[PDB]
Amino acid sequence: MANQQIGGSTVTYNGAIPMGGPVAINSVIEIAGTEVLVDLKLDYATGKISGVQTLYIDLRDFLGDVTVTMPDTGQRITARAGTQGYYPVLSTNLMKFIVSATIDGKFPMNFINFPIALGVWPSG
Amino acid sequence: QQAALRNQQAMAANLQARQIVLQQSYPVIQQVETQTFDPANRSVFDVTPANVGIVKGFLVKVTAAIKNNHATEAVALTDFGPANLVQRVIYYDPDNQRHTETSGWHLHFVNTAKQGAPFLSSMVTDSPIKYGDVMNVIDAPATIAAGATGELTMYYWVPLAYSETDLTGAVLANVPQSKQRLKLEFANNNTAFAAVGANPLEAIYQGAGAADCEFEEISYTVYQSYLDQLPVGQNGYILPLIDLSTLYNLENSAQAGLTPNVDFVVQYANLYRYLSTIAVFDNGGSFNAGTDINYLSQRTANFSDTRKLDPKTWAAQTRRRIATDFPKGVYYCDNRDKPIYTLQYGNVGFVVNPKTVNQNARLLMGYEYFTSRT
Amino acid sequence: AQVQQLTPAQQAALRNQQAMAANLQARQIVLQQSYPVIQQVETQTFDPANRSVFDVTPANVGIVKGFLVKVTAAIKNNHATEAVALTDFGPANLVQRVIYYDPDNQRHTETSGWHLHFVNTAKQGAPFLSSMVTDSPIKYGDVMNVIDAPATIAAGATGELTMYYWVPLAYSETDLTGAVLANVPQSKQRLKLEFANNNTAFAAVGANPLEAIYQGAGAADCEFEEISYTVYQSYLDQLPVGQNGYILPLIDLSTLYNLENSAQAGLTPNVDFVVQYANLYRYLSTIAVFDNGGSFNAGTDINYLSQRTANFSDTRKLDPKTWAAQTRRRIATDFPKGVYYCDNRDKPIYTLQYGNVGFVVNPKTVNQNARLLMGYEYFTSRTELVNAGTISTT
Amino acid sequence: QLTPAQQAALRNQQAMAANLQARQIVLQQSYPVIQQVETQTFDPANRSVFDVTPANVGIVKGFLVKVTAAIKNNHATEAVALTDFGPANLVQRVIYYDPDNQRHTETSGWHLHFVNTAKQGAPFLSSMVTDSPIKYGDVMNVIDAPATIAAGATGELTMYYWVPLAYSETDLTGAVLANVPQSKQRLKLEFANNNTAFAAVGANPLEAIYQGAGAADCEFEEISYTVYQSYLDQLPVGQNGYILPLIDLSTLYNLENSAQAGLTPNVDFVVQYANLYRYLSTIAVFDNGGSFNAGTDINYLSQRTANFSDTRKLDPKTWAAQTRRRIATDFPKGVYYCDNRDKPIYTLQYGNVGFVVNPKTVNQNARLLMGYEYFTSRTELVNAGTIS
Amino acid sequence: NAGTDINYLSQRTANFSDTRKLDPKTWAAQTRRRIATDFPKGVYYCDNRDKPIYTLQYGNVGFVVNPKTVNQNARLLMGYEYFTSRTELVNAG
Amino acid sequence: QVASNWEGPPYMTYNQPQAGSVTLPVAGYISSQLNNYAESLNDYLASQAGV
Repeated sequence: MANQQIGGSTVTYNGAIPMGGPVAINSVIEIAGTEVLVDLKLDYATGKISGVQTLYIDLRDFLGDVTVTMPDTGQRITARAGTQGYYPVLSTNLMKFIVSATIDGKFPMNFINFPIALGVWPSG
Repeated sequence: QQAALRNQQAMAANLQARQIVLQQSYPVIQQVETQTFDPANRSVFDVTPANVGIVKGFLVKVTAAIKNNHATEAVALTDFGPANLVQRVIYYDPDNQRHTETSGWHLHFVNTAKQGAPFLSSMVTDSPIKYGDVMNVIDAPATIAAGATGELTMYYWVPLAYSETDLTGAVLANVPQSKQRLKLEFANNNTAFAAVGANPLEAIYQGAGAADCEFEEISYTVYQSYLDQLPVGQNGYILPLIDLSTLYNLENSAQAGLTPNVDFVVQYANLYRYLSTIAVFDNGGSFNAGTDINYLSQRTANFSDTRKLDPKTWAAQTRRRIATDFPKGVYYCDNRDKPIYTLQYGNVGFVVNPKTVNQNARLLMGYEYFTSRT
Repeated sequence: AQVQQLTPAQQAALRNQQAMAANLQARQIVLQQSYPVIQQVETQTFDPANRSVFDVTPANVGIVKGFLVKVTAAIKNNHATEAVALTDFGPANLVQRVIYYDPDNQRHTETSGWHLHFVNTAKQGAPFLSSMVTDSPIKYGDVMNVIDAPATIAAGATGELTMYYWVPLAYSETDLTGAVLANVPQSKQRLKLEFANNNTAFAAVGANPLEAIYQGAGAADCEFEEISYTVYQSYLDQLPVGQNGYILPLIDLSTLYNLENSAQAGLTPNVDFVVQYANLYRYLSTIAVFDNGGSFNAGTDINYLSQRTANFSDTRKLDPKTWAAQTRRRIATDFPKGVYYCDNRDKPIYTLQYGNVGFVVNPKTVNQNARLLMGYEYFTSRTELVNAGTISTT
Repeated sequence: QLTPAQQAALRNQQAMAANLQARQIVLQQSYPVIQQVETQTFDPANRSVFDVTPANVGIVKGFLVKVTAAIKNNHATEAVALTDFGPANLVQRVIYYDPDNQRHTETSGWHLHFVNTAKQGAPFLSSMVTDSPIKYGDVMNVIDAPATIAAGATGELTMYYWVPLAYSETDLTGAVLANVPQSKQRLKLEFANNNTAFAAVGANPLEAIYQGAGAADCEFEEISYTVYQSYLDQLPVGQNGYILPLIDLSTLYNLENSAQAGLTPNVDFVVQYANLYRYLSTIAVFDNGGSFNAGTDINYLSQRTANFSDTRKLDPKTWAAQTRRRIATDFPKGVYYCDNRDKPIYTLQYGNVGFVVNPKTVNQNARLLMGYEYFTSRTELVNAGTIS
Repeated sequence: NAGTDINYLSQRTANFSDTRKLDPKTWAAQTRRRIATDFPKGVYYCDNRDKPIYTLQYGNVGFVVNPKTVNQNARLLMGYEYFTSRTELVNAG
Repeated sequence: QVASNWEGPPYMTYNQPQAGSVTLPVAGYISSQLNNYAESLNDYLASQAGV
């Protein structure tokens, strides 16, 4: 009882409305070769999308799970097997993403940049 | 234009105040944190610096105690070596603004590029007085045999100001509710030991016995260099105002989609004034000394090239800057005499025309640039 | 005047002060509003048994700063049992001569390849385009082999040389003295390049290895195969056109930055052998090679080296080790065996009479065909550069 | 106006502006001359202390001292080997005196070599080892010494010493005006003899040159020295006479060394910066009772101020990392350098400054050998308001 | 010690310019003109009776000892002899 | 002989940006300036014709 902690990690995020537009990015992922890295730092610097705020992950025909990881945060949003969904993410000005799965697959993925509340199409 | 005289009169008042701070204040370097950990538990740590004076950089000392637990086989050091001990460094301003978000091997190469020599290395001389490798400031064994234990050490300079005499990019950390921050990620047991046939890019050791290599400890120590005892006047502090308004940043990236004998252009961002460029042609877990690149260039917006050179002639330009060659696959482009602003002269890009492209081949791009609100 | 003949305040009075205030104002306008470009202009692969002298036409673009010459060579040995070994100058003897004529048909730089290599060494502060050995575990060092040559070509083996030459026109990247304007529809501007033959690049045991590349017992059968070369022009683009044409530094583009070389003879032991600096040049560096009859020694055949002046006799007069200690401050090593360097960059020799400043070698043992191979580096100016004409198409 | 503290600050600002103006007139109009003043070959078995009279010409900037030596090992079977300081111990002491009896430099042999290294950015007069196929390298053997003199062999040594009067070639601070009629200047030189340059196995090899099991039979054969004087001539003449930097020539650039003892394990050992100098560098040599270690016997080196506050306090490997940023190598085993050239230590700005070493291991007869490098001027000390 | 651990003794004005900088044998030669003998080992006398040392600013004249051999717990004992005026006269009666 | 719009020879200075000139504006920007747009065209054509 009452064990204090030593180290936490404070970090800034994207949570407001862009003065550009609502802009999403289709980045269909090919796995069964490795883990997949997505780097959108080039788009942030060259005048495009300001920061990923929501994910749309579409796993309808896939048999396993899909994990997306932010490296500045360590958040590990894991979409489930036969479900589609909107997921708000904690992501920084670094838009780097580590996409993984279990075995195989092709996944439509949308890096949304505007807030959409969470939902998952089948539940259970 | 009448507006180009006030922005040169504001530079004259700024440079008058820079030479007041650098001449009438005290350079301090003090230890802010030290910690020893096991990387199986955690490897990402946050360092709270001291909020005093004008901060102009951090010196990070990382040690390690890698042990090879294999039965009969050994591992050997990679080309990047102990520079992959810090996987990432992120710095945050007192106003929580991100300055530098590069990796470890790129931070070492800008440290090499800003010195004119490999960073904190001792050059071999003919002298009979015993100079040389005495203290082992940067040190790692070449091989670690089965059952052995190698001691590593490595130093990083995380810059805020551009140099010691040029206070551009420096941070004034005398603010009340300061959010100054220095993130650090370190190599755990999954990113530092690669098997044979793997990608030795972020690894430290590689060999037939990397499946049983592990860390015993990683210790880090952070030192903050800053300027204390700032000149105070009647109206307050005397400061180089548009020197502390400018950032000096270090970023890295990773591009893909390389095709043989096709130019691959990476565009420069229009808001930055780029000072250097580092391109690492990672040809699918294989690194080559220029024998897989036709040419490298810096092409402008129309189609005009400015330095379209063979990979041996590209290396000849870096040998009159850092007096040696970067490791194989690493290519450096210097623009310090005239920075790539790419807002006052078109849209400049960086071109690599490859000769051979393997599967999962990528191009890592490290940048170094100024940033303000002009 | 006590030491120098013209005492820099009263040699500034021999120049127009209103014309050099306008000249420095035009140089900083050019360096602010231009862009450094380096372009490949000419490439050719040849066999030197047929042709060895080449005129290279550089591009008529911007204000030219210099040329980067990459020379690659392949050498066959073709002996039965003997091998050859690299000489002291080595791969720097791949270019035997280099001549540049400007758009005004005025000769700028005329020297050999060994003397061009040493001025490239002396202006860097280190051996030219070399990689130092360090203790770092990160794999720096010799990765790309910019300047590279094998040390020994065995009996029936092939060696590959690579050598880079910087042919300077402008003095530095900031001082644009000696640069030429080439932004013209046509010009009388060329770059003459003499290369190593099969006669001059291989020397037998006993012969003078001065212009040679390899020397050994199996040097009679050594052949070249290909001496492919590449020329890179380095210039400043997008010149700041103001009123009445290009804004140009007129005194800077009319001054020549030259790199002549010579060969003096007539040395006798234990007396001074003076080589006179010429009249009305602004000397910046002197390089002396003591060719002692096909043999080159590490200082052990010189009593002292010196720089002499008519009044105020010796300005420096040092041992061969003390002369080499002044060189180790500048290039962080010393030059090859027999080469002696003298720096005059902060106080250039400009002496208004002929033999007023001289360079002295006092030898102590002199062979039969002994000579001094001088190499100079200087500013001179014979022309004036009034402003030019435009088109105005009807 | 009207207050002698700010009336003196106004004329010190005018005298400093006229000094920097007169300096760059001198460095533009003068000519650098280097000429030999003395050469002598001797035997250390007879005499080993020499005094050299430099010429009173121009503005003297410093002295280049070449020292050549020959050493025979007369042992039957045993060889000797170089120490870590090596041929820098050929000279034991360099003393220079003004024409007004003002002591400029009193280094040892090794301390003058390390300041020459730290003011170059590389080991002094060495040659870097490069990959070039053109035969650069070690051709002339400017500083040379054999690593081993076998039993019955002979070894030739060569060593160079820059004795600085002026600070640098662009800063004429510490230079001696000598074109006026005055007394003669004095350059004393104590050399190594057959008692100080050979140490037995176990003796303190601090000021030795060779050490080994055959050092009892080793001896010198000859020591030659040549002194060259580097000075400026054709000084510019204005309407009032010579144009001279008047507070650069009346400032002294000095190179003392010293020592202290009494070190306790895990206890901070302070060496105070005593006088009112402007200290530019500091060399600490931890002679741990004849043993020299690479930082494993020191907890931390530091520099304190008046309110006990460390302005740098680093690990011995971090102290050496700041050394590698300047001279691109490490100083020899046991030598610790401290650069203060951008902000010189001055014990009138922020109070009394000290130099701290916290040792981990201490052997018997352990001491801390210091070497200073500083500026000295005349302190003007006006009264401010009240006298009581 | 009888002068064998001191390089020189001096009296400099503005921490720069010495006025009597002598080695310990010439320093003892100036006191043999004063007391016709030598003070004991370690004792060094300096006579300023003809012109007394009188500054208006602190430390504008100093006494210098440049030693040669310094042991641990070495200290320098300084005895003074001086005149001091009072702020007023002494109220005779 | 001076001209208030002469920027130098017009075949050499027509595409040349001015001295400071970080980013150039457009010469006109009903929605924006109209008679300043027409006088920015007359001043350019007077530069190409020399009074």
